[PDB]
Formats: sequence, structure tokens, C-alpha cells
Amino acid sequence: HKVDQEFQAAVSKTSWNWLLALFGGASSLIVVGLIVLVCSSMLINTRR
Amino acid sequence: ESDKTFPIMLNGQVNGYACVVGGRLMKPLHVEGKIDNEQLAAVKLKKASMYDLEYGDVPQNMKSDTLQYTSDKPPGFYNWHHGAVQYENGRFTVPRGVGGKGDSGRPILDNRGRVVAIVLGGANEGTRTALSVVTWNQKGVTIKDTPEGSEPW
Amino acid sequence: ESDKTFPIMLNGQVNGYACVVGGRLMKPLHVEGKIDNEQLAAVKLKKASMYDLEYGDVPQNMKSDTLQYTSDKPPGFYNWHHGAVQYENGRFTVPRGVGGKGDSGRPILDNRGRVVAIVLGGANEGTRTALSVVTWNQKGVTIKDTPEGSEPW
Repeated sequence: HKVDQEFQAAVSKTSWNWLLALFGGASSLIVVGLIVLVCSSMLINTRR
Repeated sequence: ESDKTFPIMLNGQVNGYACVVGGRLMKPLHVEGKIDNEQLAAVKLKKASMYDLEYGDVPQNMKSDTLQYTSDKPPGFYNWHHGAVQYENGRFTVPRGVGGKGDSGRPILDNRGRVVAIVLGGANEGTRTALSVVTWNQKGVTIKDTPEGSEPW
Repeated sequence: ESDKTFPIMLNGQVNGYACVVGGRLMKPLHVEGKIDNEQLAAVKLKKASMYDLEYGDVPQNMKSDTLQYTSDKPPGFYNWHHGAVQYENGRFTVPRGVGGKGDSGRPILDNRGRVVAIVLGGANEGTRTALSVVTWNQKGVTIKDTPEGSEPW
């Protein structure tokens, strides 16, 4: 072989795409959840 | 008259009270111990820690007996267990140092025979006692109020 | 009253009632039987399980003989065929056990005799039973009220 299997490139575009898709779902779910917890906190202070 | 109200028995101590409002039993969360009535105790209350309160549907045999909550809170004097309390500048105010620990969960009664709020505790600035209370905005939004340096009872 | 409301017979045993309002005949859908009239029973019925009721329209010979509808629903006591009933905070409440099975379809009447609700049934409990009556919004839009654990009568 003429070159090493560098991990950053051993992941195929399709495979890396699905990996980032799943981690994107999880990261978005946690970030959106945190944002929702923030916004919900504001709900009471906006009406008292 | 306020016999439709029930204190919590902790080690045989009335460390707090509870009221059945709108068919839901409400007691302060901070008030440790078991409620007096065994049928009410069967209710698995749902807590709302931001209010220091926990709520749950009273069983189907006494929801008719619930106290009616009151939206309107015009400035004036409101009935209580320890006589009556003034409401001023949006806060219930009481004679200096009367009432204290163990009174949490006592309902405040509309002169018409309705409940306007439930007390959590109070504070003193030096001139008068200011109460901490759960309230309802004119719109009907349920709220909690706590004067500066509020102490729960 | 019975001047404009009629009993239903289970082959000979009374088991329900039907009401005519604004000329529209109305009857709780869970009540089987036939009205004790040959003109009213002949009318076709449309039924909707979301309202637990079925309805028709009376012949023009009796267009003048129907309960007048109203949605003026201020909180207060209302008259009923088995003594007055109390309406408050969006709830219809009545002394315990009155009515029961076979009493559904009984209307509730204004001081002027205007109908305000129709009994589907209710829940039996505590100091007062709450009816699961079909009423309307202030906008005059029909609503079905079904307090938890209510039973058809």
C-alpha cells in the first residue's frame, strides 16, 4: 500500500454523512431541548 | 368558616395545610409529612417546584366539595384562619409577627366565601409583615409571589 | 315542563325523555325507545356520537310549541324538573342522587322558561352531583360537558 488509512478519510462520504446525520439529530435534540427549557423559563416572567 | 381545608400531619405536627381548589388538592411541597385525610393521601400529587407546590386531582368522591378559586383581587381585607388580612400594593400584608411556621398551605378566603390565594410564608421589613402567596393574574394565570427576603413557614 | 317535553317507553316502561327546542327535537342518543307521540316519533333522526344526542324537526303544526333556546348562562341557580340546580364556574351541580338512570334528556329552564342545557347523565358524589349536560359557548356553539367519571342516565 502507498498511503495510510487516515481515519478522517477512511469514512466514506455516504457513511460520514449518515454518521453526521445521527449525531446531528442527537446534538440538535439536546440543543433544541436546552433552548426550549430557556424559553419556557421566560414564559412566567413575561406575565407576572 | 374553612372546614373544607386540611392540614398535613407530620409526626403528629401541623407543619402545614392543604386546600382542595378546583377539585385539585394543593399543599406546599416544602411541608413535609402526610396529609390528615387518608383518601386525600391516596392522591399521588404532581409537584411544581417553581411554585413550591404540588397538585393532583382529588378522588371522584369529593371534587364537588372543592373551594372555588378567585381571579379578582381588589385591594382590601381578605379572610383567613387568623382573622383577616389586608391586601395592599399587590401583596397580602399582615400584623407584624402574627402567624408563622406551620401556617403554610392555609388558604386566604374571599369575603364571598371563595379562595383567593394560598400562603407560603412571609417576611418583615420592620413596619409590617409581608406574605408570600400563590396568586392568579386577572387573565387567570397562576403565579407565586414572594416579598424581598421571603421566609417560608 | 311536560307541556313541551315527553317520556320515552322501553316497550312499556319509561326509560328516557326527548326535548324540542326552537322546533328542533332532541334526545340523548344512548337512550333507546320511542317517544310517546305519533307525530314526533315519525320524524327522522340525525345522530352524532360526539354529542351523544340525535335530533329532528317537528311539524309546522307545533312550531309554536317548543322550548325557546337561550345561551344567557350567568352563574346561578336554575330551575329543573326535579327541583332547582346550581350552575357555577362552568359546572352544573345538583343535589346528590336526584334523577339517575332513565332521567336523562331532562332540560334545564331559565326563569322565563328558556332552555339552557340537556341532561345526558352525570357523576354521583359528595354533597352534590355534577351533570354531564350539553350546553353552548357564549358564541352559541354547542359544547358537550363530560365531567370525569360521569355516567349516562
